[PDB]
Amino acid sequence: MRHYEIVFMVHPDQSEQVPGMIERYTAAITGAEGKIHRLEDWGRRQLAYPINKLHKAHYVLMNVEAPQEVIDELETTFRFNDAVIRSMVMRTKHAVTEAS
Amino acid sequence: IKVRENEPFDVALRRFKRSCEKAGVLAEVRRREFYEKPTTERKRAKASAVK
Amino acid sequence: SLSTEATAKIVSEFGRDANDTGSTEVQVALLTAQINHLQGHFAEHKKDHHSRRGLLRMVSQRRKLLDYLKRKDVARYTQLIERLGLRR
Amino acid sequence: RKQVSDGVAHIHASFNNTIVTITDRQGNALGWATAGGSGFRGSRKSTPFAAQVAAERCADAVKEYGIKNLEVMVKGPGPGRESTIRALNAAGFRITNITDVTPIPHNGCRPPKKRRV
Amino acid sequence: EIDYKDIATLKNYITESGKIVPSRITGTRAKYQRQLARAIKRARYLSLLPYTDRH
RNA sequence: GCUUGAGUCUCGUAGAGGGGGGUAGAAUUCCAGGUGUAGCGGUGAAAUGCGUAGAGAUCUGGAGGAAUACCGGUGGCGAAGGCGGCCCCCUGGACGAAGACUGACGCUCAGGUGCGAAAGCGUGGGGAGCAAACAGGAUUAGAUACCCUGGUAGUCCACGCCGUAAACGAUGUCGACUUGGAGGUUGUGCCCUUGAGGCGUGGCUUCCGGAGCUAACGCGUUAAGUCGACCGCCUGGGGAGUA
Repeated sequence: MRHYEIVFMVHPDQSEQVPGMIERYTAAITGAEGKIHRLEDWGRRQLAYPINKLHKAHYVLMNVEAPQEVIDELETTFRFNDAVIRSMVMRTKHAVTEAS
Repeated sequence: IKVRENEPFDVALRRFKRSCEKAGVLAEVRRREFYEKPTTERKRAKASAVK
Repeated sequence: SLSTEATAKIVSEFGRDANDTGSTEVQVALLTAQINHLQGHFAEHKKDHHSRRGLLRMVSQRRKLLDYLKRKDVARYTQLIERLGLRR
Repeated sequence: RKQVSDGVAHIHASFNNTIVTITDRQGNALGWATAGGSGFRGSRKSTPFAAQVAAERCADAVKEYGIKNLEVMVKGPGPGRESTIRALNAAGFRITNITDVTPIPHNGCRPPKKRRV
Repeated sequence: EIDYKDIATLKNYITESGKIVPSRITGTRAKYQRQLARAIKRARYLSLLPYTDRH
């Protein structure tokens, strides 16, 4: 059970489905007795460059400690889900809890 | 890159072009992939930068 | 390399006590543990020729220590290679 | 005709020729002029003079549109380009932006060998 | 430097056309120039910063 | 027996070390479409080439492949070959701090085995750019070249082969001792930090130089100095690294 920092953009037009998804994702973490340390919803933020053109998107910062298998199925969940564009999951850098 | 029109100007005189792209970066990418001449061109460039 | 809990378990099994972590049986058993784990790693990959060089250092070093312990105490040798299942 | 009143001057200076294309903000060309199409074929079509007369000649041939404002977009290196934008504010245009839009790869394609001259 | 989400800090250490500035200019000891650049690149993936100014 | 050699354990650090998988942004080419019109491209100059069947320029959408600007640095890592976007997974080594443990377990190494750029070969993919061969245009006395326009193998992937390079610090490996200076990079301790602190202690590395050595050039605590251990190799040029 190691640490991870997940961010992911969401299509703006499915922003209302954002907290639901968050819950499901967090639920999946608690399926493996891993804990979630911070969680931020950064709002519809303007993109520095267009992607499918699609400017301003909805960001979610996560920072979860978990075993690697639920992180892996969380990655495949981010693959198939058409809502989410650009996930990024990262390193341990042991558990953080702050803002930016 | 971009410079907006000023309210009272005749010549914009943008220096944006000079600080980056024109002189070196495009004249460098006109000619061959080596790996070899750059290692020695940089070797003698850093060996020339001496007092 | 190996887990801290794994290394602690092997030191506890093969040493006179814990903190006896440099004895010849202990070093041999730690090298053995890592050799087997990396058998699992190099069955896959197979072209990780750099990591394999580290592995052959482990094999050679285990061999040196078995030769030492063979020409110091042969009873410890036979008990050791009996317990680790090496020598074939 | 069609009375666009703002455009973009895409100047494409290369080492051998400068080619000036005045368009609108949508990107549809309204009229172009090259340095090689203004007399002086050859060693003389890559000079600042040839580029400025190319730009003078491209300022003509867009009189049918009433362009007063334009952005300038500059590609490539070349003996042109600098003189080129000068000719544009010698032709009554209000020059608004001057961007340099030279394509730079982020180490993409391999460039050609050449030139053991 | 260690962090990439602070794009105020990262935006100081970048030029007007999206390019990373050399440590020959900004001081920045080499360890933090390496963390810096790697954080700039993680931020450009997330579209927090731009890769260039002609997107 | 013993610990000053060698090794194990604890905690961290830096890193383009390796292998597998994914993704991102610029750019080149191609395809489809809009605008638009007489050239574009190229060169020392030209021509071949592309272009009123609408090129080049320009904007939109798509496909695909390869490489990964800036950071980038006589910077880093690796035994060497070599390794440069970002992220994950598996994995090798190095270095540092204090302490504990084993107790000479070490050094070198003929045969042997492994790894080994590039080009090349085999099977199966892929193929955007570049480009041996090749073709055309020039240049020229000639031009089987340099230059130009195209362009196939190849370069890219998987697995196997080859087994070499100016594979080079043209400097075998390991250990010990012998004046200095300026840097770089990565650890760390101490002390008003009361800066852009001070003072030390390691690892790797760059430049200059002292004694000494050297035919000289130069090397110079990372030795080509002063020694020890083991290995490899040399014995005039050619013929010939050939039969």
